[PDB]
Amino acid sequence: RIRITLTSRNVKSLEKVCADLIRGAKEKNLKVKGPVRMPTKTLRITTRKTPCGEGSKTWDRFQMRIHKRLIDLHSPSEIVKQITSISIEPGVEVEVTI
Amino acid sequence: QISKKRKFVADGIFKAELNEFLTRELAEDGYSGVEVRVTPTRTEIIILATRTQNVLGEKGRRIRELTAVVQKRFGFPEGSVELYAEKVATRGLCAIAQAESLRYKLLGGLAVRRACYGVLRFIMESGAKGCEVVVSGKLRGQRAKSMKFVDGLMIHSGDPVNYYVDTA
Amino acid sequence: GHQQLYWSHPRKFGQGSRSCRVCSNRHGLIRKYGLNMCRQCFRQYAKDIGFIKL
Amino acid sequence: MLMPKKNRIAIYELLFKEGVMVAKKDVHMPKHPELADKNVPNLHVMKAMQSLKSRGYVKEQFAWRHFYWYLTNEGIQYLRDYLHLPPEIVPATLR
Amino acid sequence: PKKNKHKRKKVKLAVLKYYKVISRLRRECPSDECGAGVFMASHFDRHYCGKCCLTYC
RNA sequence: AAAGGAAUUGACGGAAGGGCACCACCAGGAGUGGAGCCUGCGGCUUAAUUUGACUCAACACGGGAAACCUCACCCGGCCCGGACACGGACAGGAUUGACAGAUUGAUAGCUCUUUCUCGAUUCCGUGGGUGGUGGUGCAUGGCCGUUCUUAGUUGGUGGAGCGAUUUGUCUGGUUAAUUCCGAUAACGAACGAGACUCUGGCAUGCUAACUAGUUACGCGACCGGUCGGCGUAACUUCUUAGAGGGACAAGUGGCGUUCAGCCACCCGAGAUUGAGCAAUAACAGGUCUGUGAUGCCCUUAGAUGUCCGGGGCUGCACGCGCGCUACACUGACUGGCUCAGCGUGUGCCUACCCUACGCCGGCAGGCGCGGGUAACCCGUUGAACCCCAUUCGUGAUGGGGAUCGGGGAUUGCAAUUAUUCCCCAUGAACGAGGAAUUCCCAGUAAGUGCGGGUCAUAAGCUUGCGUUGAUUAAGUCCCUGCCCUUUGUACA
Ligand SMILES: [Zn+2]
Ligand SMILES: [Zn+2]
Repeated sequence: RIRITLTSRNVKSLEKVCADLIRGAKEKNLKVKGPVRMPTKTLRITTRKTPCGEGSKTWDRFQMRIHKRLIDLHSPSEIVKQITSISIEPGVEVEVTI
Repeated sequence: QISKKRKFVADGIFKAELNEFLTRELAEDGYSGVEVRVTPTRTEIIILATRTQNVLGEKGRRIRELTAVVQKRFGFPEGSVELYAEKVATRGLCAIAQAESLRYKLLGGLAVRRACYGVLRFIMESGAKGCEVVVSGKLRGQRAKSMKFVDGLMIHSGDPVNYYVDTA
Repeated sequence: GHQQLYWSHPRKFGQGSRSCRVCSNRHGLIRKYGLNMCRQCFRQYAKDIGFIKL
Repeated sequence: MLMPKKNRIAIYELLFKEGVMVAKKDVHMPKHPELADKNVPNLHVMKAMQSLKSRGYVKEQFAWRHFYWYLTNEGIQYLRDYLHLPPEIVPATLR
Repeated sequence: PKKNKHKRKKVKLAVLKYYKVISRLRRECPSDECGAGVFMASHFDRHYCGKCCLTYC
C-alpha cells in the first residue's frame, strides 16, 4: 500500500506525468487505483496598486493555484523505486509514504 | 512539519532572491535568468548566460565561488549544489540580455540615439517581428521627458502579451 | 553602549519586531504564508514567485 | 573597532576557511550563525569586513539585506601572511 | 556648561607596587578565571578585584 | 531684425450643429444633507500636537485601527556603528572593562571621587567618508492615477497640392465600439475595440477514487418506519476535477436603401454572466515617507546617525467629508425551530496557532488530556436575517443605549489620556430631516450575518463570501461632462 502524491501549480505537466506513471504501472500490471483529485487551494492576496495612496483607489488581485493529486498502489515497496525515475519533470514534486 | 502553501511560497521567495542576487552580481556575464532542477542526489542550478567566459572567472573560480555562496547563504548542505552555465541561442530575443547591453553601452557612454538605433537594428535583424525602446529621464538638458524608439509591430493587450511579448 | 540597557527593549511582539525581508521597512507588510514583504516588494516580484493576476 | 584578537582571528580564519563571507546586516544579533561557538558578534564581522573593504581587499555585493564578500588576491597573500600558513595550502575556491 | 570625557588616569610605574622587595604589597583575588598573579585593590572600607567585581568587608 | 501677405495642422471661444454615458438627467428605489456616536481633514492650543494630499484626479487615503517598537515629533542621558591614509602617542605600557560612594529618573565606569583588569585590534589632529522616513516629485527614474476605458491612432502603393499637408478615417443606415454596411480617388492593411485567459451556467456520456459519497446488504438500538449508528460489496446520481462537447442571431414571422442588422417566439441550462488585459501621446498630477532607485544641496560627535526612558500624533469657543446606529407595531423582548458559502490553521530570520472534549464559575476566563502542516481534527462549519407562539400597546414608552459609577478577567515590560470584554446602575437629542445632492437596471439595489487584512489584545474601515430578494426603465440630449464636424483668430 504505497501512495505517490503529486503537487503542482499547473495542470498540464501534472496531467502528463500522471498519465506517464499510470502507463508505466499499467504496462507492468500492478494494482493501481486511479488519480484522486483533491481540491485546489487558491492563495489570494489583494493589494492596493498605488505606492503613495493618491489616486482613485484601484485595487489589485493576485492568485496562485495549487493542484493536488495522488495515485495509490499495492506492491512490494522496493519495486516502487523504478516508477519515480521517469517523473523528474519540473513543476511536479513527488512525496512517497507507506 | 510545514504546510504545502508555505513550502510553495518559501520556494518562490528562493527563486526571487536567487534571480535578484544573480542580477546584482552578474552584469558582465550576459545574465538573463536562472533554472532550478531538484533531484535528491544533487540539487542543480542552471544559469542562463550568453558569454560563459566571464561566468567562470579565472579557470572556473567564480562558478565554484557561486556554488560556495549559495551553499553558505541559504543554509544548503555540504555537497548538494553544483552550478552550470547554459548557452542562450539568441541574445536579440531576450529582453534582459539586450537591456543589459543597452545599459552597458549607455553607461560606458555613447549618444543615446545611436545606442537605441543600434539596439533596434540588431533586434529587427535577429528575426523578431517588432521592438519598442523607451529611454527616459534627463536626456537633453535638465528637464526630463520620454523618447520612444519603435520598429515593426507590437501587440499590446489581451492574453497574448503574456507569451508573445518579452519585456525588461 | 552598556549591553545591559543598549537594545534592551523587547523585540518580541512588535511592529518593530517585524520588517520587510527585502528592503528593511516595517510599514504595510504582507504577513501571510511567510512572505513578510511589504506591499511594494510584493508587486515587484509577484510573477517571479508565481502569484499571477487572472 | 576594539575587539579581542581571538574573535578577529576567528573572523579572518573563517574567511580563509571557505574563501567567501556573507553577513546579515545585523546590528543587534548577539551571535553569528556560523560563529556562535568562538563567540563572534555579527557587528564584529561587518565592521571587520568594512575595514577590509576600505583598503580594497574584498569585493562586496548587497542584495535582500544579505552581504556578499569576494576576496581579492591581495587578500590571498594577506591572509597567507596575517594567518600564518604553509605556502602550499590553498583556499577552497582554488581546489 | 558641558559634559566632560573620561581620560585614562595615569599612575606612574605601579608595576613594583604589586610587590614589596618575595612579599607582595596587596592581597590576592580568589578565582578560577583569574589567579596566578591577580590581586585586589585595598581601599579604605572595601577590597577590590576587577574581573570578578568582588568587594571584601 | 524683422513688421507683413496667403495657406496647413493644433489649442482655445462668452459661435453653429450632431453623438455618447445612470462617474448625465427622465421612470423610480435605498439613501445622503438635519440627530448621538467612530474617523479624516480645516482651524486653535502645545514643548510636540510630525507628515504628504486640497474640483472630480485630497478629506475610513499613505493598505496609517499608532498604549512601548512603530516614530518622524518633545524633554534629559548613554553610543561609534568617524570605515582608510598621513603624522602625535606608545610594550618605563595605545588603552577596553569595572566593585563600593557622590551623581541620575535610572543596578548609565555616565562622569567625579577612588585605582584594579586588558595588552596593540586600540586612542589625538588632519583629510576624506558614513548615516538620514532631513529638504526640492519644480533635477529624476520605477510605478501609479487621470484625459479614458470614452473609441480613438497610424504606416505602404495610389490620387490631390511647388509645399507644410490632405483623401484613405465620410453625407447616411447600423453597432456596446473608426462595429460594420453603403456611398466613394481610393485599394489593401497594423495598433486600440473584438478575438484571447480566468470565472459563472449544462451533462444519468467518458475518467473516476477509505482524506469523497450514494445505495443493495449484515447486525445493533427504538414503537414496517427512524437512526451523521457500526462495519462491509456494487456503482459514480449527489462531492471533487480534468479531456472533449455545447450557443452560433443558428430556425421561424415581421421590419429593413432587401445590405449591415433590429424586434418578436419556439427548441433549449443558456438568446447582452462578470472581472483581468488595455493604443498614439501628454500633465510641471501624486510619490525623494516602500527602497542598499536616487542627482545635488544640507547635517555629520554639546548629530537631523543610533539607543533607553516619560511625553506626542487621542488634545477642543469651532467647521467640512467618509461611515455606523436609530427615530419603532412589517416593530421590541423572551422561548422554540432550521439552513450556507469564499476561505484561515504550529512560521529561516522571531517570542506570535486553529481549536475538539471533560471539570469549576452567571461572563470574559481558569485547568488538563487530545487532534491537526489540512477534502482527514476543529467542521454536517448546527451563522444571522427570515419562521412559530408569549408579553408590550403609541407614551420620548419595554424603541434610542449617547454620556456617566463600582467590580472581575485577558493580553503585554507597561493600559492613566478608561485598548478589549462582562455584571449592575444612568436614561440625552432623535418621532422620518429644508435649499443642493450621492448611488443603481436581475440574483441588481437593499436587509442580514460569516471569513481575509491590520493583530502580543482587535474593526463603526477595507477586501471577499454567501443568505432573504423587489419597485422602476427597455428611452432622450432638457441638465452635467466629453468626443467629433463645419467656422473665426493678431493665440503656438
Ligand atoms: Zn507586499
Ligand atoms: Zn576578582
